[PDB]
Amino acid sequence: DTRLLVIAAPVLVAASWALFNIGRLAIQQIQRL
Amino acid sequence: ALTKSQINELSYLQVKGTGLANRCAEVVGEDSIKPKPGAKLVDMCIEPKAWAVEEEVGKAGKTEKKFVNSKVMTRQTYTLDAIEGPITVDGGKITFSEKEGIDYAATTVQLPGGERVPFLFTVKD
Amino acid sequence: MLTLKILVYTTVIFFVSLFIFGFLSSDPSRNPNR
Amino acid sequence: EEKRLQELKHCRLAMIGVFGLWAQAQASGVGVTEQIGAALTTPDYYAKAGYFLPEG
Amino acid sequence: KLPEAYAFLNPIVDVMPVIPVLFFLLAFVWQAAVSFR
Amino acid sequence: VSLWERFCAWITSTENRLYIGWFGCLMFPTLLTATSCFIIAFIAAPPVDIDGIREPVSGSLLYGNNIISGAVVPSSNAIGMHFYPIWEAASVDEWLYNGGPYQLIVLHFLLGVSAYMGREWELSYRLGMRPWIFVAFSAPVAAASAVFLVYPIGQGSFSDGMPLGISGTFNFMLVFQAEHNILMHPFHMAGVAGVFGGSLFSAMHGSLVTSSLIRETTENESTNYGYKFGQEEETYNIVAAHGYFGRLIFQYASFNNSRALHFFLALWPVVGIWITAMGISTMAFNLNGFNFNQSVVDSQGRVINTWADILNRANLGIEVMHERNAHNFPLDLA
Amino acid sequence: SVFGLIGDGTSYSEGAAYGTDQADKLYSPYSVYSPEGEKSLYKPDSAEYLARKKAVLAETKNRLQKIPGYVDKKEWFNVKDELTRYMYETRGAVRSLSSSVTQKEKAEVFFRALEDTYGAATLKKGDAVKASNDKAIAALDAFTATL
Amino acid sequence: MEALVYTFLLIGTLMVIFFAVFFRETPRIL
Amino acid sequence: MITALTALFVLVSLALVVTVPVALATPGEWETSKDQFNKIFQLWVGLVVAIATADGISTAI
Amino acid sequence: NARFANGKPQSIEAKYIMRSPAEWDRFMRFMDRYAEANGLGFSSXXXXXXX
Ligand code: CLA
Ligand SMILES: CC(=O)O[C@H]1CC(C)(C)C(=C=C/C(C)=C/C=C/C(C)=C/C=C/C=C(C)/C=C/C=C(\C)C(=O)C[C@@]23O[C@]2(C)C[C@@H](O)CC3(C)C)[C@](C)(O)C1
Ligand SMILES: CC1=C(C#C/C(C)=C/C=C/C(C)=C/C=C/C=C(C)/C=C/C=C(C)\C=C\[C@@]23O[C@]2(C)C[C@@H](O)CC3(C)C)C(C)(C)C[C@H](O)C1
Ligand code: OEX
Ligand SMILES: [Fe+2]
Repeated sequence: DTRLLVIAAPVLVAASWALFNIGRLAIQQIQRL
Repeated sequence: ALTKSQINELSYLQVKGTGLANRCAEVVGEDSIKPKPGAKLVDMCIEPKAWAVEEEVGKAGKTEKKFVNSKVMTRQTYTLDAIEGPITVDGGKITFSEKEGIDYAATTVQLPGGERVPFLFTVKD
Repeated sequence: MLTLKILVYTTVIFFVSLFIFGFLSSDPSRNPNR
Repeated sequence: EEKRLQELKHCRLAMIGVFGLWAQAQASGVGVTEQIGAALTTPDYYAKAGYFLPEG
Repeated sequence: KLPEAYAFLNPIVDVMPVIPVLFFLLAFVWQAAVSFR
Repeated sequence: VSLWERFCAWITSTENRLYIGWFGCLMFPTLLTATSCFIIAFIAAPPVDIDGIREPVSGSLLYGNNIISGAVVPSSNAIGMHFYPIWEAASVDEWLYNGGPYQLIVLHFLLGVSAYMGREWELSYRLGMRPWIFVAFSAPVAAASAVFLVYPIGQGSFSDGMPLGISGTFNFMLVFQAEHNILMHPFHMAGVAGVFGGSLFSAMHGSLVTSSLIRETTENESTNYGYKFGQEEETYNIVAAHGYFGRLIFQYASFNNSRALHFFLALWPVVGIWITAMGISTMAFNLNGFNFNQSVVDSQGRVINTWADILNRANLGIEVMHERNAHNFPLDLA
Repeated sequence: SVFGLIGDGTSYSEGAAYGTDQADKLYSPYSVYSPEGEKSLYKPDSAEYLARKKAVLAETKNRLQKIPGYVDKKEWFNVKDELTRYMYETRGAVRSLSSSVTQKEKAEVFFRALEDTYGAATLKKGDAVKASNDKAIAALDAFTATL
Repeated sequence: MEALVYTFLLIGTLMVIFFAVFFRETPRIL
Repeated sequence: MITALTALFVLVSLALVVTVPVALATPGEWETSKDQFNKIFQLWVGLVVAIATADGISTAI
Repeated sequence: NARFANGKPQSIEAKYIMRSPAEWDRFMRFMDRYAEANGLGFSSXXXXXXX
């Protein structure tokens, strides 16, 4: 099993998920974006 | 154009652009050498300092052949360098017998009248 | 061909010095507002 | 009052100057014109050979 | 190759150049969140 | 009022017939020495070796050329990048042999056209109009300086610049197809989408305005006389052109704003030609377009050919022919 | 009637997949971003390449003897050329042949004395070239004996 | 003898441009 | 031990990259929670120091 | 010359008495408007609107 490619894609996911939720979190928070 | 001694005292970068690199070195003094069977000539610099091309000329009433002093269109690519050949004496007289070196310089020399005359300035064989 | 080298260099630093002292000549004031 | 101020400002400036000149005359055994007039020269081992192009 | 301790984190290192592009993408996300005032 | 007061007021005078301005102190004597050498070199210049192989190429009209086959050649390969003015020849016989008047015209085209940029600005500052027209003229300056300077800079010699003639530019395009493959370069694909779409939208915006024109003229008079110069009423109907063109494609696309529209006319050619001018000039530094040769391979291993392979079979045809004796060595690095 | 070779990256791979360690099959490359194994087999570096390295130092001393012959016949380019032309191999020899810290120090003294020759050759000072050469060759003949 | 015809037409266009800039019909506001 | 310390170091920094600008862009939640982020910022650099010693010792062992 | 690597490139004193006098003589005209007039800072966004 290529555990690299099985690690490289979630770390794409976990990076793209992370900063985007700072969008989503501060909108459910509603505060001065 | 000075002697070969203080041309060799210059680094490459400070000759580079001066136009020194066509200039044959100069000799000071009058002496004899008396070559030996086994010697040769090694750094045969040959620079033409004037060109002349045969033509038909106009003058007082009659047309004939002579040579015009003419000018070079190639910038500085006209001299020969580092030609060597084994020197020999057979009948008391010295022979050169060229073998190697830069033995051609592809110049082109423009006539008065617009005509370009390309030639090879050779020492070959 | 040094005389051409002078004359071309007369006229280059001529027109360039005009340009230099044009925008030093209060070119922001050359203005249809004031 | 300008002159006494201009005298004093050069008094404070020249003292550092003499300390400069006294230190450069120790750091090199030559004078000023053999230093400043040496750093404007294209030193001989860097300077190009000359102008050997013919007019023909 | 990373040093032998840090060789476990090779795919996490493999994403780390891309991230400065992805800030510039939030700058258009954050306008769409604010609905392009 | 000094002598310099009666001068700067005259240079920046808007009442002149042709504006001089302070860039015109550069622009006029630099462009007048580039036109004048061009008229003389296109008519009377003696032939020049581009390749430095001592085979001169006849560019002028007086030596048996057409208007299309005639050109002003680039400099000699032997010169290279070297600044080769008149005074660094030993004679004007020799200056004109080696391709001297290319550098005289090119270096004065590109100073004068750069100074034609500032003058488009300087007057737009003098007339109080919004100052960004010269930024649209930046796209031809980008394009010309990439072709006459940067592609000579990247390839090492001014002989690689585009020659100044109609058949000469075609030689420049073909050789730059072979070594470089510009057709498979997306920075070239973007600006041909700026020239197709540029002349697309010029035909569109011209046909939507001239369709929706308001009735002033008669049948027996040109319709251009329905617009007097300096009106206050719009000479056409925006609502009928927009109502036409919205039914032509979409309601929500094909938008309302006649002011945001002319920005889109200003963007799309100029942004396109910025990209090709960076397309030519990255490939000045030999970063070529897409090489898809022998990419499609079957199970056995044999190369299956694509349309890219006959494309790069053209480039082999132009590669083995361009400057065919200047090459002594197998690869074309220079 | 196909089932073409799907080869996701985790699936089967013949010729076209780049699975970065799959088709290598326990040969275990250096990193996953490179095809070759690391350095374990088929080149013992301690084998006889040291003929060539000691031969560099043998012909190093001979060219360094050529230097004061070309300062008298004042040929400054030849001092700068013969100090690069064959001498290019000497740094790749001496650094690869120095093992302990004592040899590295006698390397360091040799290289500074070698660089002060080329600096003095650039400055065109004949007595400083000959002096730094004596500092150089004696630093070579020290370093050769420390083996 | 066609280089006459070439330079007559090239200078021919250069003349027409000179009259087109400096002897143009001016537009008036009126 | 280095790999475990940098694994904790990445997971702390995930919470920092998320929760800090959410608490900065909130006009209330900084002055109240500043002593919760001070504890984690001081812990974060104090983990950089404790991981630089680890490479420092365990290279020149 | 021609890659002699000159400063503002130049191979004679004769062009030094061309650089300096053609800068200066189109400089002294500039001085004849702007001599004997100093100071007067303005603190605006590019006014400098004095005459
Ligand atoms: C369908 C075919 C097609 C199309 C539409 C294009 C389209 C284009 N190609 Mg092209 N190309 C093609 C096929 C095609 N290509 C093929 C098959 C090849 C291989 C043979 C190439 C090879 C090729 C090359 C080598 C280059 C292009 C370039 C270009 C661009 C043109 C840039 C231009 O002239 O304007 C830009 C405008 C100018 C350069 C003019 C500047 C004007 C100056 C500023 C003022 C001039 C004033 C004048 C002197 C006097 C005024 C007159 C006055 C007196 C009245 C454009 C995107 C060029 C490019 O990318 O742009 C640099 C380029 O270099 N192509
Ligand atoms: C009746 C009677 O008494 O008559 C009098 C009355 C009265 C009023 C006294 C008068 C007077 C006074 C006179 C004549 C006064 C003269 C004053 C004078 C001569 C004052 C020089 C200062 C020089 C300085 C400060 C230089 C600093 C220089 C410094 C700090 C440097 O940097 C120097 C140098 O080394 C550096 C360190 C590095 C070097 O690499 C190169 C340099 C060059 C840069 C009169 C009217 O004239 C005559
Ligand atoms: C020229 C000449 C010759 C000569 C000569 C002569 C006579 C030369 C004389 C030179 C002379 C008379 C040089 C004085 C210097 C005073 C200095 C440098 C500094 C004060 C310096 C400082 C830094 C001030 C410091 C303090 O700020 C600090 C640090 C603390 C503050 O709280 C208080 C103050 C402000 C005080 C020779 C020798 C014959 C050789 C040649 O042939 C011809
Ligand atoms: O000149 Mn025009 O073509 Ca661009 O590659 Mn190199 O150089 Mn030449 O050869 Mn190939
Ligand atoms: Fe319009």
